Amino acid sequence: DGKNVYDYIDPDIDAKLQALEEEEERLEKEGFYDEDEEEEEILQKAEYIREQHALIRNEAKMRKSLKNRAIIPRKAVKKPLSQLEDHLDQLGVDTEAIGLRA
Amino acid sequence: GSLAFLPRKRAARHRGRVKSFPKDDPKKPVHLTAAMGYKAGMTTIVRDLDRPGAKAHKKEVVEAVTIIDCPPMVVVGLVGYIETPRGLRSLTTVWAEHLSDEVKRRFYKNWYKSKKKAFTKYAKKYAENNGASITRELERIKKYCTVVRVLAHTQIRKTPLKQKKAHLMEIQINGGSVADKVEFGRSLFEKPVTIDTIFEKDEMIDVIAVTKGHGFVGVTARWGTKQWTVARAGQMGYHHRTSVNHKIYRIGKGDDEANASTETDLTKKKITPMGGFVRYGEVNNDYVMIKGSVPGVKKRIMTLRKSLFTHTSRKALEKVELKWIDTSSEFGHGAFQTAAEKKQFMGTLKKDLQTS
Amino acid sequence: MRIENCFFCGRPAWPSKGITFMRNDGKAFRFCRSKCHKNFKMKRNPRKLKWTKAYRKNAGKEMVVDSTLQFAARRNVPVRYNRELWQKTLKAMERISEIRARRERVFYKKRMAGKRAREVAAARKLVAENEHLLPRLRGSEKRRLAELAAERGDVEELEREELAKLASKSKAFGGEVRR
RNA sequence: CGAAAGGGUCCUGUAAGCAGUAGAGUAGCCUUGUUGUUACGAUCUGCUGAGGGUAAGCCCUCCUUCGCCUAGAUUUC
RNA sequence: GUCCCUACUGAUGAACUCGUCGCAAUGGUAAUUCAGCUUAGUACGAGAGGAACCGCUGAUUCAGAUAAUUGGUUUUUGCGGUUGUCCGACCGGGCAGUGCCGCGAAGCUACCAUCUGCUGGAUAAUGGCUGAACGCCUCUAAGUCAGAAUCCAUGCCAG
RNA sequence: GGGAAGUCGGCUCCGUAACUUGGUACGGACAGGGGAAUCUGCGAGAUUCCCACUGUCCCUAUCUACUAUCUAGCGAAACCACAGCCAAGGGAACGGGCUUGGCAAAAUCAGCGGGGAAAGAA
Ligand SMILES: [Zn+2]
Repeated sequence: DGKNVYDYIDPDIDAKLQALEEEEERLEKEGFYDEDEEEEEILQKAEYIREQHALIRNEAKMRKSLKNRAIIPRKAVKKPLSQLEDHLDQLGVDTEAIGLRA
Repeated sequence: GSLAFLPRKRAARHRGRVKSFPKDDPKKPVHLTAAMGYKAGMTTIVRDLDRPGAKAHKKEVVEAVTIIDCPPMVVVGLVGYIETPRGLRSLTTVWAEHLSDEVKRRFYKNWYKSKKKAFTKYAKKYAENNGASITRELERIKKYCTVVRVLAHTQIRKTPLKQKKAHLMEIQINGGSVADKVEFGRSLFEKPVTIDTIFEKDEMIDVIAVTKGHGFVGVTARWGTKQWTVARAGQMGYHHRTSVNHKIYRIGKGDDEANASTETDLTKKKITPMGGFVRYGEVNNDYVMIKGSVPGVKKRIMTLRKSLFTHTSRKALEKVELKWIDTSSEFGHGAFQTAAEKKQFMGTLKKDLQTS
Repeated sequence: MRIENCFFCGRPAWPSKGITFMRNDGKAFRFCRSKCHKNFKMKRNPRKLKWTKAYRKNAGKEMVVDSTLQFAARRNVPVRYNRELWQKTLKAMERISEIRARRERVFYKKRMAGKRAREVAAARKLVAENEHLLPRLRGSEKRRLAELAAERGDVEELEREELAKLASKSKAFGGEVRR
């Protein structure tokens, strides 16, 4: 099993082996091998933030483009009632409270 | 090149044919000549050499050996030939009953859309008291034929291959009267025959295969340059070859669970390399371990046959004491025989903590 | 036969594997791979390359003081053959291997001991500094659950329940343009 | 059967980020500092043989997940 | 100072219903040289020197394969380092017709790696048996035995 | 950049003291650098290797130029008596059609190294 039998050959090996089990049995008797909700949920929350940061970073790379392309300003493109409603909803706002303005 | 391997053409058949069985005499016992297998790969070994007269005598030498997956073959027929002034003529063949779907796939070319109707009338010939006719065919073989061969096919569905179509061939029966050979084949009907039954360890054999193709290649590689006698450009590779005198070093039983273990290495391990044979998979069946290189790519059909002539060398009368078989990865510079050895060497890991 | 050890990295060097370099001073340099050989030829320090047993032992990534490692060493004084001795040695080798595995598990556990406290502290800081990117329901969802809580007679637990449901249960890019 | 995924096996060589006064150094507070403080910080160390790639001509899959499927065209004594 | 047919080399192919398993006419044809051990310090020889048959093990060239290992090769653009410039900086990346460097699987290669190369008959020079021509004699006239890396075949490639 | 080949290739000066402007004795200095490594505990650190010329050859590197299979579409020219399988023979160093033999089986694809080109004679 990947070891040299001749390298392990040693006359008078019973004394050394019995010393090995004796020291092992000690190790268990002291406890050398004795293995020892809020944390889970806060770790899950941190994982959720990390996901959100990347999903924003991915949006950033999606619109970024490579080399300095002139972009029509935001004040010149018009955005829909449906899209503003969805983001503000995802942001947690009563869209039904107000919005017949446009 | 050699004017002895010309007309440098692609092999007409992928299987490769024996083209010569050893000559037959009735005094020897009844036996089969050839067998079949699939090239799985090749590995490295160390043999304690006993070549009296060699400088490596009583020393350990490192050798390369080819491994052949050999699932047991099934006997499904018996063919009888007669001698004529024009050569051998196949007088008649009588099949087995209950042929397998793999041999029927061999018979069919589009098996999926077909009504799988092969040999149904022949099975009815067995069942419906036309066994008189079948016995008549057996007796015709007994009383008219001079050489008898047996129809046998491999077990792809045990071989780790995407293929499903088996391979038929005739293995010649030698050593007995025609009646004895006919009875032997008839009794061998519907039965698996093993490679340790056909061959055994220490025996040199002959391997028939189709050597790997390389397509249209110029004279520089086609012949080995710096009328048929002049080197020309054309097909190089994919050539039928019969390679002689290859020593059978081991036959592993597949179910042994310690195929790669020797009397020197006490490691319970099998022949399959750590991670599997590259482009082939795992060998889970009987396997044949033979010295040296052998024609054919991995997963290629291979024919193994007995030597035509009784041997003239001391390399064919030698015992092969194996010391260890390499089971490291062939997918790169592998240095561990087993996953247990790799884990013991590298300790425990972060994913080990995460899973446990 | 014998299992060799690579001079550079320490992986098991089996027969056939590797190249051996014979220096003129008379010492042999056995390598297990072309990687190790080329690293030695470009004269890099295995004590500095992190994928080597030399580096790992130097940085204390492996246990180096233990009877399970004192039990095996190169023997220059032969012992007369004895079947009981070899058989008992094989059994002792099995015992030693599994004891070594358990000790190394404990060692790596002790080395990885403090990780959870650091991870939870990082989570504390991240959540405290980014409270605004947490799940924050939906406005229409709130209105519908307000109506449902009015029907069923509570609002807080309906919230903290369907919030959990939606958290237990991705955004595409763009959309089809009408033809 | 196909696409993913998981595990195995190989290749590279220790990810991003955070932290420890380890930290060569760069500067402010108040007065002497015998142990003064506060910030930045190469480089180091730890989390970390981690991180990434892995069949495209690597290996395996017990219900790992999803999907597919008895077709439609020609020709034949 | 006047791109075509064909040979050769490979690859497809209509008709004989498709298919599987075969046979073998004919054509091609392959192995080669050296060394070491034993025989044996023997036969032989005054001495100096000094073989061979059987048996065994290697090497040259040639031929046919093969990739476990070991080198080489890298668009795995796989991973890492690094130059110039750029994306405001970090991160992550583009460009330099593959920027440069290191390692690098897989595949491909290499007497830079490894494996394999097989036996019957008939003959030539020649040496014989029986025995005439020719009452001796004679291997020849009738009859017949052996014998060369030669010839024809098997093994081998095509079909 | 590397390998190969040939070679004959590798491995005195300043100050001081007497003498006729120059020599004479004394004191001090001189008669390397670069690159690659190995060994002992960065160390006077110790030890090992390579440095050449050529009107020579080859290979690697860079640049320049020509370099290209199939499919859809488009689309010539050169050249063309008719043809194209061999061996012997066919008096005029003449054969491609003739004699008599070897033979000889549709339709094609690709490669290409042979043939379908040569004198005139003092
Ligand atoms: Zn190594």
